[PDB]
Amino acid sequence: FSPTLIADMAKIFMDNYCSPEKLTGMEEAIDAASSNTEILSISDPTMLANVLTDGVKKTISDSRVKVTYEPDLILAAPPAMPDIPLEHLAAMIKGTVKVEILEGNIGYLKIQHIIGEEMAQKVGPLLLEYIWDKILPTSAMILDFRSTVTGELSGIPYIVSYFTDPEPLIHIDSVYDRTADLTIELWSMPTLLGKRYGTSKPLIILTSKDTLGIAEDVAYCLKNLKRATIVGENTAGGTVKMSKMKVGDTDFYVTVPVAKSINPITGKSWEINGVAPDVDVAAEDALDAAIAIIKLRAEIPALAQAAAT
Ligand SMILES: CCCCCCCC/C=C\CCCCCCCC(=O)O
Repeated sequence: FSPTLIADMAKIFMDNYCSPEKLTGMEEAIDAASSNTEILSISDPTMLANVLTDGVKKTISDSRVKVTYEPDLILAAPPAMPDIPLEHLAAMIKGTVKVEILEGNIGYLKIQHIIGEEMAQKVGPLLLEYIWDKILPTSAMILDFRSTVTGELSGIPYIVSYFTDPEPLIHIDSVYDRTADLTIELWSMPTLLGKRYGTSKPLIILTSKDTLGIAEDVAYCLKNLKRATIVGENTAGGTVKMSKMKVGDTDFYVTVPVAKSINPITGKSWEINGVAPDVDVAAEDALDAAIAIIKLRAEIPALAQAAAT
C-alpha cells in the first residue's frame, strides 16, 4: 500500500476531472487524507476504495467519481479486422436504422447509433437513396431516439445540419476534454451531400429514460435551437466521456468524468440530469402522441381560413 497510493490516485483525479474550477479545498483534503490514521489502518483494499470514494463525495458532490479495487480486470481490446469495404459498412448502418413513411405522409427514422464524421462522410453517399431520399418528401419528421444508447460526438453536426438553414453557421456545442486540455467545437456545415429538410416542416424527437449519450445532446441542441419538439420521458443523463484509470502498477482504478458539454445557448448541459421532454408521456405512447400533435397542427391553417371567411 503506502501513503503514496493516495497521492497517486489524487493526481490522476486532479489531472483529469472535467471541472477543475470546482476543486477548491481538494489539494488540502488530499494532504489530510494522507495522514489520516484511520485510512492508514485499513488493510482491506475494497474497504480502502469505498472509504476514499465516500470521502471525495463529501468534498466534491459528484457521484460519478469512484475509486475501485479491481484485480483480474481485463479490458476487451478492439477486435482484429481485415479491410471492411464501404459497401459492407453501409449494410451495417442499414441494420441500425428503421426508415418509414407513416400514414399521414410523416417521416420516421429510428436511429440506434449516432454515426461519426468519418463514417458519415465515407459511407453517407451509399445511404442517401436508402434513408434520406425516402423521407425528404414527407410533411413532418419523427426521429426516434427511444432506444439510442451509443454514438459518436462528431456525428452531431451531420444530424443538426439537415434540419437547419445553411446560413448563418450554428455553433451546436462546445465540449471540453480535461485529459487533452482541449475544447472541441461542433458547428453546422453549410454544404451537405443530401438536400436539407428545411426549417418549416415539424420535427419531433422521441425520447425514453434509456436514451443515453450523444443522442441526448442532439435532442438537447435541437430543442434549445427551437427546431424540435421533444416527446417522451426525460432521458438517462449520461456524460460525454468517463475514463476508468489504473493507478500505477496497482489494482486500484480511478473513475472520473473527463469531458463535458458546455452548451452555447443555455450554458448548461444535457449531462447528469438528461433532457426534459416538451410533451411528457410514457415512452411506449410517445410515437402515438407525436403523430397526434403533427396531425392537429397541420389541420390548423385550414380551420383558420374557414373561420376568417
Ligand atoms: C479519487 C481519489 C482521491 C483521494 C481521496 C481524498 C479525499 C479524502 C478521503 C477521505 C476523507 C476521510 C473521511 C473518512 C475518514 C475515516 C473515518 C471513518 O471512516 O470512520
